[PDB]
Amino acid sequence: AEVTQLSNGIVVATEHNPSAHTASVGVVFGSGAANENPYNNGVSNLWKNIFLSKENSAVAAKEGLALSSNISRDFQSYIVSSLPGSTDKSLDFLNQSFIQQKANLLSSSNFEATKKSVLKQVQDFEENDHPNRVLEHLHSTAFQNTPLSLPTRGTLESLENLVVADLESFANNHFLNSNAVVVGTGNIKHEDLVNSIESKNLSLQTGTKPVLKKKAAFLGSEVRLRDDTLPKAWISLAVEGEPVNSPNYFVAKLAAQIFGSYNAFEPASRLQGIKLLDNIQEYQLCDNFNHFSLSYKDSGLWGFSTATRNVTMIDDLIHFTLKQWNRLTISVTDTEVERAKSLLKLQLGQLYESGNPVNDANLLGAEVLIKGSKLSLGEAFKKIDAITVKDVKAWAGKRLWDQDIAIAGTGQIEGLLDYMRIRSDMSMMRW
Amino acid sequence: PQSFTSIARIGDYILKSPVLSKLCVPVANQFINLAGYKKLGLKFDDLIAEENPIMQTALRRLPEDESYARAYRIIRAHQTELTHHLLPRNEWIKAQEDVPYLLPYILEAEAAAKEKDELDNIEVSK
Amino acid sequence: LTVSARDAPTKISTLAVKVHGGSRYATKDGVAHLLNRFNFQNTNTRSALKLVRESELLGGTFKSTLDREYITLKATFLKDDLPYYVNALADVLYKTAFKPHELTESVLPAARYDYAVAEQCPVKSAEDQLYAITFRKGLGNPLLYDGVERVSLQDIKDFADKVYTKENLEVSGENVVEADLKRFVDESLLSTLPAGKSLVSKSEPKFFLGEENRVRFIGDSVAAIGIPVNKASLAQYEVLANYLTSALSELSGLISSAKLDKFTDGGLFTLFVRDQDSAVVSSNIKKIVADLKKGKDLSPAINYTKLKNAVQNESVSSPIELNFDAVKDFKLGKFNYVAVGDVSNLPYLDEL
Amino acid sequence: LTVSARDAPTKISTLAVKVHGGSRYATKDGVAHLLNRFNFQNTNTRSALKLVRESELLGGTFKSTLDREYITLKATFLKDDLPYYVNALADVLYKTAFKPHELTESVLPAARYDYAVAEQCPVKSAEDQLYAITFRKGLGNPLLYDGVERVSLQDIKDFADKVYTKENLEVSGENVVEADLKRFVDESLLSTLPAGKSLVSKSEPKFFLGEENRVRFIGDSVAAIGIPVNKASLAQYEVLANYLTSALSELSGLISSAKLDKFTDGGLFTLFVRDQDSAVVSSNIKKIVADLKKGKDLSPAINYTKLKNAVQNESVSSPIELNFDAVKDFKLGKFNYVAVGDVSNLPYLDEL
Amino acid sequence: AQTHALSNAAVMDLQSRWENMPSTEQQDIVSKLSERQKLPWAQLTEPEKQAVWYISYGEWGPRRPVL
Repeated sequence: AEVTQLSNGIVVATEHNPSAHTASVGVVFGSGAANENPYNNGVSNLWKNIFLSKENSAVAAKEGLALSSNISRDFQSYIVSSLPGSTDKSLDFLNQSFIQQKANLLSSSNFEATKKSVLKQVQDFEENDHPNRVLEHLHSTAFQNTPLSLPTRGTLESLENLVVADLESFANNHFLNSNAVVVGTGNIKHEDLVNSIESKNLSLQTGTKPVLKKKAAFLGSEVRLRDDTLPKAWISLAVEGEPVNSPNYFVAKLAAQIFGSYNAFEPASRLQGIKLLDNIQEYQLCDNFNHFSLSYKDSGLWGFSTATRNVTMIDDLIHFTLKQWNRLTISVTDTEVERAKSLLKLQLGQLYESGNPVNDANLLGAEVLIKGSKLSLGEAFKKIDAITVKDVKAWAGKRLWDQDIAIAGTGQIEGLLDYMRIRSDMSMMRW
Repeated sequence: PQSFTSIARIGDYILKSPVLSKLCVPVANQFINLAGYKKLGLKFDDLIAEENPIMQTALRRLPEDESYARAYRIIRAHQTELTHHLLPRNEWIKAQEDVPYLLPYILEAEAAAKEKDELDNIEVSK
Repeated sequence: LTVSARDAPTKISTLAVKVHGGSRYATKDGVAHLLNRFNFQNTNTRSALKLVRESELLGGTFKSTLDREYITLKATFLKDDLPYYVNALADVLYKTAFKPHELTESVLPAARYDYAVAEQCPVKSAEDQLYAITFRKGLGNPLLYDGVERVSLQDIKDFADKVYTKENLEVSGENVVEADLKRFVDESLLSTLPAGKSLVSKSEPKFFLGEENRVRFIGDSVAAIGIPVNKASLAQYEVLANYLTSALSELSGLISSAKLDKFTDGGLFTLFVRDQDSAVVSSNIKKIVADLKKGKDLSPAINYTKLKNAVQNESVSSPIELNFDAVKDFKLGKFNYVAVGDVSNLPYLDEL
Repeated sequence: LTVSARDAPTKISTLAVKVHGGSRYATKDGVAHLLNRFNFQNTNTRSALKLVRESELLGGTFKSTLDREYITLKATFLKDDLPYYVNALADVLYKTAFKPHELTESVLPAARYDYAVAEQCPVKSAEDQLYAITFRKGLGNPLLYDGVERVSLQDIKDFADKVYTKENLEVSGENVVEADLKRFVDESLLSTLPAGKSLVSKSEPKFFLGEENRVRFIGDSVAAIGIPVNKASLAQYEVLANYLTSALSELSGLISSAKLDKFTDGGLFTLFVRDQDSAVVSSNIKKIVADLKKGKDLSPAINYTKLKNAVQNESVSSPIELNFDAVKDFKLGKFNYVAVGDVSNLPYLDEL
Repeated sequence: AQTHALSNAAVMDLQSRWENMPSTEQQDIVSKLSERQKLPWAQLTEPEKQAVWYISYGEWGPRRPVL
């Protein structure tokens, strides 16, 4: 359904959809925040926020274009939403504003204003957004002293060393033709986008990007960011999960869906088909949990992230969640797997084919940057339907059963016991 | 068990006298250096046993930055003595850093409790 | 009973039954919120637990949504099992149990959580105050239930009988074959629903201008203006909202939010300025009101708001199909003003 | 430093130091309430426990009352120990401790209790609303601290240094030998207080008319009208308040309360109609405003209001000595209106 | 010669992170430092001097000891 073609310097990937009323043209680079040091960290975030500058966005809004960017760990995108008949203007803006004439966004008193903006923004993140910085500290300890631990937001003390030379060095090292995929979603045809890229000479640069000397290695550890003036106690907890283009990728997503997510105040999330709720609903152990399967190019995390005000019964919540995790290795039933297949099919169908062509562009650029081709959703649903109970048990015995966990928590986590007592729950004594 | 007002009274008498100061102050300085609580990162007002309502009152009345710093020094001393080492020599509490920070709060709560007891046991002169 | 669908070669279908039964038609304050929370509870045949645990194996979820005007009962699912969800939405609309233990255990704790969530945000409180002082008893009803008037179970049942009627709702399915959808809406309970009148009034909703309200709030301080707009002047305030949101406007740093709410008979342009200290909010909204009373040229924002309205409009089921071509100039006339927060340091209406 | 006393042949004297330092003169919201709750705490010399446990054995108590204008420090005692209480009020005014552990342990919980109690009553909520929309930043300050703006300990010390000044207070002793009181107020710390300026302005408080506020409240429903009045028109609204409270009116069965708050530069006449269900409040206050806009003969209530004014006026130390003789007729003009409670069924200002 | 200074994001703590810097960033830092060398050596900042010294004589590569 989607067409990818490698033109003479650059990779053009389009996903046409003639039912849509917008069209997004962008370029996705394959250097997210895993291509940083711990000292220039946040320079991808500064590049995002100077692509979304006021001086730069006024030029788009006069033409009728919308600017959207996104910073992930592997990739980063710079996508320009427009109307379907106005995509030559999108390519002209993406060419002039961001690729060629790059030294006008990087003027002083635009760099200074944006640096103050993301300093305020990252500090506002670090003081107020507690589940997401707990996932960030989970990455920072699960992958410590390795590329995949650097926060995509950037720290407050590495964003204060940053000058214009650092953004220029990140640009000349990572914004390359062998590193980019120019992406078109919405209702633009594949011949149309590649013709408009062959028409105006669209070249980023010619180099090859710096190879990271160390691959991402999971180190079982914990960080314990306790703060007793906070009302809840947020805690993420995860094992090393499967990377992208693993064979056990969809099995990892399925096993994340076996225990699903939860909201204790939505009365239809109470009635779900998860056996963990029979434990955690009686004394109201938590307010919400959600099991994720984060997959990156090198490694990834499989775990669950939760929040609770029942700060004296954290150990029952952790114990019951992990004794439910052992059931994947030993006694996962069939209807749990069929329920997880139906719900993972619904989740993946809502995720990939939603209404927004920006999110489709980010997903398309990531999947054809890492794999070189985007897997369609029919083949993905065939792969999900191929998963049996023995596949889930074998993946759980490989990845979950008696393996090193990574924990992270802030708030009132005095009720959280130490590492060895929690890691003793990853394997039971066969009862 | 010994009231802090009494320790302040005897110590102020020793410090205000010129002979007792120059005789007993170096003995106390060498006593504090031999006591070795500074090698664990503790100031002395972390060492006072808090399990009494005067000390609970003073610790409730401590301002928050001193409370967080005292919490870190206590946890750091617990981890240091767990590992059966000391802190490195740049992490030792300096002499000018070892200020009595809990002492005005202890002495004020002590004076309040002594005045409350004295008014509990008065005899009106009639 | 107006059924529509828009087919597509994808895998996920979303059915949506939209009833004109939101807070605007609420007889008591918050009875629409209690019915919206009462929607996907147990029926007379299938329980609420059996609905979730059957539809999870079939592969779809449910979501009842309360608007200012609509109650939207939405079902998102795998495409090849449409009639289960048509019959499920039919059972929800036709035969709900309405048990007192269901009121006191799930619906009222859920509504208390919803009111607590909306109470902690001062912008939602300012928007509800702005609605209640622009429109008094029509669209300015309370959105959520708070309990300032006792809404009993028979009130929720009577509102269900008033609202779930056959000329009051409209079935719309994104990524649904329309022939099979129109066949499956019949031979169901939507054809057995009563044919009550449509509650949509086609007249102008009788606004009031020059009103001001002040709420003391512990937290952030917002000051908000609100302009009731008619049907003819909907497009100009649409391009004004996307103008002040956009980077074309010098007021974009000062404005926390600016949006036009749209209905079939009018609308409300809301502008919110939110900060932590009240001197910042005072200086900001004085500058907004002054530089808007001085006229603005909204001709730059036309091509931008076409795209923004298209992005917003592909999600909804009934587009209004605005013009945006005859909009040239704006000049702020009369407007309603609310001030939530540190309310002794925020400006009043005559100081703007 | 105005010392006055009215001697009597009885056993109990009361001393009252009245500062012009109530909520009207508050710089932030609620500093006056926090200073009032900080009044009889410990000093630099005598503790607060020693104060109570000495004054009980001597035979008198203390009480600090916060008004809309004053802060009254009252002290009630057996007659033959007046210099103790003069020196105790002197110590409280001159040297209070203002300790941070006293702010967190006593003053803030006592003020939170006062605010919770006055929050539970919708009549005091409506009275505060009626003040705050008649006059805005002067008398329409909040009476009590609620925490919508951060009042710190240093702000209470600043407000106390501003307010506790020698030309700002007045010493008044009911049943006190006045020459002895003047000898005991001198040779004390009242004479060593700073001779600052008096905060009493002699101008009119810049009122506003036709304003309307609406506060949602779970419980009873009150609707309140309120008229700011000037110095020439104080007696008429006095005889009006005692007319509508009295049994001469036909509206006394409908009116929950009606009182005139007098000040040295004006007043506010506040009429509250309170009931459980909002339809009774609506019918009652529509009848009140209609039969007040139609004129009333306030001539019969004149001898009755001389009695009730003498009753109310013997307690206070500062009589205003109104006329009550030229008052004949009343007709309701413009007025400010607040509605608290079931606020979607209490009427608005247009419907009155 | 060159521009103002090597940034602290690209030169500070060069001892801890020389052997993990990729060879391209090593070569680019070495090139910019060699361009900074021709300026009068008062104008070099202290992390620049530490980076130049560790690049030439640090205990990496050929100066790595036996054990």
